[PDB]
Amino acid sequence: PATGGVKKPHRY
Amino acid sequence: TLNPSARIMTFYPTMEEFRNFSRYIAYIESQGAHRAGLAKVVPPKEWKPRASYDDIDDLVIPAPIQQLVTGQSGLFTQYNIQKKAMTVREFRKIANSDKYCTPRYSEFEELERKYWKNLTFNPPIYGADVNGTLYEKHVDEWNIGRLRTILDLVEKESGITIEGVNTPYLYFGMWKTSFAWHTEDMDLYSINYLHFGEPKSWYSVPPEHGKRLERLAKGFFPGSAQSCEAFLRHKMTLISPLMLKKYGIPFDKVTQEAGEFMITFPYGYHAGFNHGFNCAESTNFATRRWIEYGKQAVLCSCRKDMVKISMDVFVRKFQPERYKLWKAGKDNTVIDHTLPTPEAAEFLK
Ligand SMILES: O=C(O)CC[C@@H](O)C(=O)O
Ligand code: NI
Ligand SMILES: [Zn+2]
Repeated sequence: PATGGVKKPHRY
Repeated sequence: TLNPSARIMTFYPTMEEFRNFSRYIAYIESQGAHRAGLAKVVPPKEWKPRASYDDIDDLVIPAPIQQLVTGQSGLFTQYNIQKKAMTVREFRKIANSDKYCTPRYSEFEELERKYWKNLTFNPPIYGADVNGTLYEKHVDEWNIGRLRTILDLVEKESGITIEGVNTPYLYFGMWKTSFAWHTEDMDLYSINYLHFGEPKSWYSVPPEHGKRLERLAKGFFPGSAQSCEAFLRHKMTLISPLMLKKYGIPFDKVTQEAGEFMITFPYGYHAGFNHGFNCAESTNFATRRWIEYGKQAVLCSCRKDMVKISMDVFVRKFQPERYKLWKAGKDNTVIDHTLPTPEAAEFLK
């Protein structure tokens, strides 16, 4: 989709 | 002429000026605050977002991260390892424990020296990016959960929620926990309030010199740049001020104390570290000036879940005369980082 996601960065 | 030194400015609004958020942001920009890419705002002494922070020990930190850092000569890469969930009281016990507590020091410069000297040792735990707010629902001024800026158009028109961006995030830090160099997602503004605890120090590069930092970073991490042009958005890159100075990258530093707000501006690069146990609340926001930045933001597409915001709704509504050209991919506007946002015209006459 055009707008979405999350601020939190991918963790390990 | 408005802060040609591009240094970080601090503002002290009266309760009357403090009431209208977007209006005050427009004001500080009319004073040249955006040039440094970072500005501090001390709220009027009467204002308080919450009566007491003694009732949150049972608050859970779902995904604490241990910050492993590898590097040398002022250049580092940070690997955030997810650890088991824990409550604030548990985090506090570890934060204040003899193993992770703030080392003794005299002046800030000394603590800063200790940070850059020991950042790769004894990896700390950061209770970062936690969904939630500590504001009391009746606080209408500078309420991070409801700032009322045009960024609200995203949720209002597409009903899309981007956690941390159009919703608040809490950050429980301890000594030596860090945030890598980056600009906000979609190069938006950000608001950061330190609820309580020890200080949080910041480094900032003027937006008008942002490219120089990207250029420098690309040179230091060629492989990372090869895999992704916007690799800095991965938030894993740490660069010491000594390296910035050595390569001629302009920057400034400031320490945020409990009860103070920090505002980051579009395309303003920043990084920092926490002095000890503390808690901060943050989220993103926008103004009319941001629109052009959003349209030109360099994005990361080498990863899933990265924040992406369609600029169509903003161009259509605020730049209807440029909309057709933009959709055709012919909008060639050039951003002038020194110019204040339109809403500031009011304070410039
Ligand atoms: O507290 C932090 O981890 C950094 C927050 C800072 O990047 C912001 O823009 O709010
Ligand atoms: Ni930030
Ligand atoms: Zn990427």
